[PDB]
Amino acid sequence: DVPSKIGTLLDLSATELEQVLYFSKYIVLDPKGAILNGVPVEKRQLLTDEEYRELRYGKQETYPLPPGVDALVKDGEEVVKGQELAPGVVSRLDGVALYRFPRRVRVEYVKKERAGLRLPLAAWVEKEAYKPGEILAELPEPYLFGDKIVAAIDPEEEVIAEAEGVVHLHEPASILVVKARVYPFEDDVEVSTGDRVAPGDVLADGGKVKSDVYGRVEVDLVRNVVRVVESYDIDARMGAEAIQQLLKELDLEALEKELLEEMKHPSRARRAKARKRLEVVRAFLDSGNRPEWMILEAVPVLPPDLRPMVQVDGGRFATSDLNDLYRRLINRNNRLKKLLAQGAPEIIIRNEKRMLQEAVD
Amino acid sequence: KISTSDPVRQYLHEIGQVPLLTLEEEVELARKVEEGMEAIKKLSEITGLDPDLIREVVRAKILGSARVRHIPGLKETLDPKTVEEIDQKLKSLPKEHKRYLHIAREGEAARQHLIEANLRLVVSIAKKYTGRGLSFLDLIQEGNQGLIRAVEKFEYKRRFKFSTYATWWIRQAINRAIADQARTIRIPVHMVETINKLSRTARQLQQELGREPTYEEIAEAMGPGWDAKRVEETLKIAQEPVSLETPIGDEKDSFYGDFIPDEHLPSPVDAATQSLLSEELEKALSKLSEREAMVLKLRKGLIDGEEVGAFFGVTRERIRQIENKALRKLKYHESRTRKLRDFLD
Ligand SMILES: [Mg+2]
Ligand SMILES: [Mg+2]
Ligand SMILES: [Mg+2]
Ligand SMILES: [Mg+2]
Ligand SMILES: [Mg+2]
Ligand SMILES: [Mg+2]
Ligand SMILES: [Mg+2]
Ligand SMILES: [Mg+2]
Ligand SMILES: [Mg+2]
Ligand SMILES: [Mg+2]
Ligand SMILES: [Mg+2]
Ligand SMILES: [Mg+2]
Ligand SMILES: [Mg+2]
Ligand SMILES: [Mg+2]
Ligand SMILES: [Mg+2]
Ligand SMILES: [Mg+2]
Ligand SMILES: [Mg+2]
Ligand SMILES: [Mg+2]
Ligand SMILES: [Mg+2]
Ligand SMILES: [Mg+2]
Ligand SMILES: [Mg+2]
Ligand SMILES: [Mg+2]
Ligand SMILES: [Mg+2]
Ligand SMILES: [Mg+2]
Ligand SMILES: [Mg+2]
Ligand SMILES: [Mg+2]
Ligand SMILES: [Mg+2]
Ligand SMILES: [Mg+2]
Ligand SMILES: [Mg+2]
Ligand SMILES: [Mg+2]
Ligand SMILES: [Mg+2]
Ligand SMILES: [Mg+2]
Ligand SMILES: [Mg+2]
Ligand SMILES: [Mg+2]
Ligand SMILES: [Mg+2]
Ligand SMILES: [Mg+2]
Ligand SMILES: [Mg+2]
Ligand SMILES: [Mg+2]
Ligand SMILES: [Mg+2]
Ligand SMILES: [Mg+2]
Ligand SMILES: [Mg+2]
Ligand SMILES: [Mg+2]
Ligand SMILES: [Mg+2]
Ligand SMILES: [Mg+2]
Ligand SMILES: [Mg+2]
Ligand SMILES: [Mg+2]
Ligand SMILES: [Mg+2]
Ligand SMILES: [Mg+2]
Repeated sequence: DVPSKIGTLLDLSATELEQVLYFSKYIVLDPKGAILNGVPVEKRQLLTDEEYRELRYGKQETYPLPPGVDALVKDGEEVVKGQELAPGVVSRLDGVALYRFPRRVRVEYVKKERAGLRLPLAAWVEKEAYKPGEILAELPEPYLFGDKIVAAIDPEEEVIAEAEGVVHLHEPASILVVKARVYPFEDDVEVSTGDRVAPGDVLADGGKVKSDVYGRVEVDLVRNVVRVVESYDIDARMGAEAIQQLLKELDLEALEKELLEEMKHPSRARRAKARKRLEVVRAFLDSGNRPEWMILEAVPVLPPDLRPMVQVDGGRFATSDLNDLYRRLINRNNRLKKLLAQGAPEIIIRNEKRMLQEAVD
Repeated sequence: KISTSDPVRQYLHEIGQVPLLTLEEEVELARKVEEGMEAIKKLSEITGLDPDLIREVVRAKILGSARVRHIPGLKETLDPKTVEEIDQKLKSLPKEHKRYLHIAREGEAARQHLIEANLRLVVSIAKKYTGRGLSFLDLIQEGNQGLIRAVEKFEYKRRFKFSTYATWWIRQAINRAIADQARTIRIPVHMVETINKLSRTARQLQQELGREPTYEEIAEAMGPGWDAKRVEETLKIAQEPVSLETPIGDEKDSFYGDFIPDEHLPSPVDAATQSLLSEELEKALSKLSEREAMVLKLRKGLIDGEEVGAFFGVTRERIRQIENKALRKLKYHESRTRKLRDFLD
């Protein structure tokens, strides 16, 4: 309605802040969300997919993966494992791989020039080290005069029974801007955060785990590398969900008194806005019913004989056009539920919540 | 702002920032998905917990907080205390089995970077089953559900990659959706193909006679057991519901619904009949005795239209006895004080 009845009361951009989070995804920080954009958490403010993406995973998802096999696979690697890469890490080989953001590095796959210091994959391939304790002798001719394989004997991401389970390819140099901890320790004041030397790992796993102000925890049992990324429980929400919340947490009385003040004292402009905002709050607050209801979580369905299914001519049936919209709503709703269960990639849930939203219109 | 474009920009944007590498990234995530399964089963093994419980606890720890579990499925799992207890045993699993907990999680997450990357696959496919009677967004979405279906079964051991795989697992999901939701009145997949066949046959027959086929053609050309009663029936089921609301006559405010009469409602002549019929029948029923009149009055009037089973202890011959002798005296005086004859129907 011109005056947004939910915008006038919830001081949100009366007509556009709503449109923004209602139908698509422009998240409104509902409760606390401690970490910065540059300034404090936006109590009642709205951010984008992109900056929000930059809030949860950490500031930088850079996936620079190299060409061919030798040049960049070498510059990247010598400076990749644990070597805290600074910003503008100028990797040296094609063009100039440019790692322009923050804290530690994880490179992804190797090919076959020289094999040193890498994880358990190749170990079983060249039996010597996984079979017995040969790896040392594996360095080949100067040992007569942790990993360190032969001078250059293996090629791809394979399993060597017969070379049968394989995969010949690329090598990502994905900089993960996060802080990597190898030997955390146990201090019991709050419950034990993060990790113990090597034995106990109390951190939740490579998914969601909140330790100190930094809040994500990935785990790499290769070295005891408890990858701790940094954002917190930022209650980011979009759609009716975020407005049902916001509408419950409001004591109209407070807004009635505040507006009383805003109304008579400051100059016209903002006080003028408050008097038009005091109307709805007072009505809600007078003999009128209470305002959490503007939200619909349970859709009434008009009578059956009122939306007939009639036999017209031969086989022609005829029904009240409402039944097509009702199927709309019902199907979407159910597909929604099924898509939440089956597992939920984010875009697809939104895309549907969107469709469902419109249907309810 | 008009929907299709936003979604398209949305998942095309994320694909843009992350397609999956032909091999490396489809293989990587696949392998993690599987070890997740292998991990969750072994987890049930050691915990006595149902693989369903292990699956929802790891999903809550990876996909979302109390928020997710409480609103979607209503509260059977306690929001905080319950799943937390489950994660606790997961921790207590020593070096050996903790491994699986840490794997299950990463596997679940892996499952997601694979589903994101292949949303363009869906849309491109879904872009062709467009004019069936489903919304593009509805279509892509069911197809999306199919791709997730594919993720469950992909065996990376068998070398073929996810592309050709999602293609089938999606095309199935979409063809079902189109058959299950595209109509206002649910028809089986057999009656759908049947209709398509009938339609296609009518097409071939519209190829040469210059006679939109008498349904004689249709039966022949379709095959074995097709006859006229059939095709007439089929095309009658084909036609879609016309609108109870449609322009009428010399198109103006006349809406189609005022034209259609009503049939359960007693139009005043019927309420009047019921009154007289009830009072007159009720007067007669009183001038009989209860036993076999109430038996046939209730047996007929009260419940379901059983001579033997109609009367209590008393057998058939007292039934018929009274049935037919009270029934006739009731008629024969109803004949004298004629109240009932004018047929009230
Ligand atoms: Mg916070
Ligand atoms: Mg993460
Ligand atoms: Mg070479
Ligand atoms: Mg390292
Ligand atoms: Mg060049
Ligand atoms: Mg750059
Ligand atoms: Mg940093
Ligand atoms: Mg190698
Ligand atoms: Mg190793
Ligand atoms: Mg390897
Ligand atoms: Mg060797
Ligand atoms: Mg020697
Ligand atoms: Mg070599
Ligand atoms: Mg090869
Ligand atoms: Mg290769
Ligand atoms: Mg510490
Ligand atoms: Mg601490
Ligand atoms: Mg321990
Ligand atoms: Mg924990
Ligand atoms: Mg550890
Ligand atoms: Mg006052
Ligand atoms: Mg007041
Ligand atoms: Mg009907
Ligand atoms: Mg109507
Ligand atoms: Mg695996
Ligand atoms: Mg055992
Ligand atoms: Mg047991
Ligand atoms: Mg949710
Ligand atoms: Mg609750
Ligand atoms: Mg609810
Ligand atoms: Mg308690
Ligand atoms: Mg399936
Ligand atoms: Mg193979
Ligand atoms: Mg493809
Ligand atoms: Mg069939
Ligand atoms: Mg005929
Ligand atoms: Mg047949
Ligand atoms: Mg017809
Ligand atoms: Mg009308
Ligand atoms: Mg009627
Ligand atoms: Mg009728
Ligand atoms: Mg009677
Ligand atoms: Mg009976
Ligand atoms: Mg009996
Ligand atoms: Mg008489
Ligand atoms: Mg007499
Ligand atoms: Mg007579
Ligand atoms: Mg008479």
